[PDB]
Amino acid sequence: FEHATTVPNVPGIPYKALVERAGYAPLNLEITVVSSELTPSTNKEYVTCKFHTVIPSPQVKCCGSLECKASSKADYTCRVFGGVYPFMWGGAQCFCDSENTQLSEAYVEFAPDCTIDHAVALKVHTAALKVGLRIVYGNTTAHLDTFVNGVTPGSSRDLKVIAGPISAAFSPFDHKVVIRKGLVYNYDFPEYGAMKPGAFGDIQASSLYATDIVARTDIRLLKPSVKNIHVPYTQAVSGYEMWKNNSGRPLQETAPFGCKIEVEPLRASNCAYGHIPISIDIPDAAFVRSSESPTILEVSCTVADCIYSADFGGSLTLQYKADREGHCPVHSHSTTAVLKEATTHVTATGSITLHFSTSSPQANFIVSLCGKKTTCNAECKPPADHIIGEPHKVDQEFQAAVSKTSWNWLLALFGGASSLIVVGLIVLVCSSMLINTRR
Amino acid sequence: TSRNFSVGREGLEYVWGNHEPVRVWAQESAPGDPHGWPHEIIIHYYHRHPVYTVIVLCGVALAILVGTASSAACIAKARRDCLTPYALAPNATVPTALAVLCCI
Repeated sequence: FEHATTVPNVPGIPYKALVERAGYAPLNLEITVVSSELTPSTNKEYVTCKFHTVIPSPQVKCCGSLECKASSKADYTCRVFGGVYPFMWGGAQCFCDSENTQLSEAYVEFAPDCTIDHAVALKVHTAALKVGLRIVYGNTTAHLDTFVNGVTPGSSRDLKVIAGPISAAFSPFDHKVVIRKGLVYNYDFPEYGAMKPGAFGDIQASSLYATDIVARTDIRLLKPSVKNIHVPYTQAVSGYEMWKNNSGRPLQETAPFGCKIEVEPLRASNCAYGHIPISIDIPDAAFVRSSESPTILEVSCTVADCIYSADFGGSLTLQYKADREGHCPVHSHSTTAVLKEATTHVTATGSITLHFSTSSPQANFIVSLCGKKTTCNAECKPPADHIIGEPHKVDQEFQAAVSKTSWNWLLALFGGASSLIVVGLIVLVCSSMLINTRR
Repeated sequence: TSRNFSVGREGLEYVWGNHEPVRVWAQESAPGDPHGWPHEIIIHYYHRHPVYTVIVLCGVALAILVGTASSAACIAKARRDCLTPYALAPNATVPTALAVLCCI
């Protein structure tokens, strides 16, 4: 019916479990994390890029004065100068010798090539986890996606899978993130409406085509000096360019746990951390009555050789006897040894070779062939290959991580160190009562 | 040139040029036999978990020493308080059976 399990969150390594009911033949269970996604809820703050200053044509009045006006353009700046007497190709352009007033303006706008080279500032909330499993039971295979929250019944057809809450909540993104051309950076951008010149976000707008651009780039207008018409000015360096030069390295290369950052929507894929408490409701159709399944009269296991390598660096064989033929499941009732095969044909008497893997220097686990638990023991040597290109299939234990001989040595030493004290104690007490009874 | 990277049991991934990333996990191929004589045992488990091996070895050494000392003190105390009460008392003779059973 219902089975509770705890599959490690590693994308690709299978997990084998054995579920059974009284009067029903045991059924193999296979759980795999095919792919995982970590999609956090995002809110767009503004859009920034490299500004392009616009200097409109100057306005001058021959004999008069001009008053600076107020405009809604970003970083608008206006100045008025008292005596200019400007020149162009053709000579002087006004008759007053010193009553010439010139008006200068300068605002900023989005560069024409900002539709491709532009960054987006985002704020990210709590991250949610969604995975796609490949549950296998009996002779059937199922694929499904579910949300790891503990309440969502993500089920393909009738699997009724309920993935419990993740053991540890982890999120590679800090509160504020910046996206640019598919590269995700962890940056602390200034909040909307508070722009510091010469830094990131010196110009911002709700959208690239928004008409309410706001910016603060520290535009300064200067007094003209040359005779011909001019609008001298000086400005801070483009903060977007500065940030691009000092970007650092992206989350695609900084994020931990082997996460693969990808965008549209922003998410982290195939992260490896923690455990998932799944719960499966297997339909009764898959289960088969124990009477129909063949029974094993006896079974003895012998193991050829073993190395506790990450891959399936182990071998095993067993003799068996049965009164029928069919398919039986094989399972290893240990947390430090995983078989490769789930089921295997059986024909009366014979022998089957099964490959396994372990991370302990002892193949001292229990193997069952549709029941009939059997004990194996071997002499597991360390592996030769220093480096392999495949993740470890079993988490390293401790109680099993120590060799039998070392366990024996430590046990004998501690036993002697605990026995001599007690024997001294008892002889002391017997002599003490002897002395008390002396008089 | 050449570069040295330390890869643990969790894994290491490196990207070189415009190549696809590749991943490598470290195995526990420490030198020496984790199954033979005690010195080989020690060197193997040291190369695997150095701090843990040092801790457990200090623990076992302290355990044997403090406790051999305890047994020695206990037997010495028993010896003295057993020969004092009347055997040390003069003008008396102590039988061989009740003397040499713990004497010397």
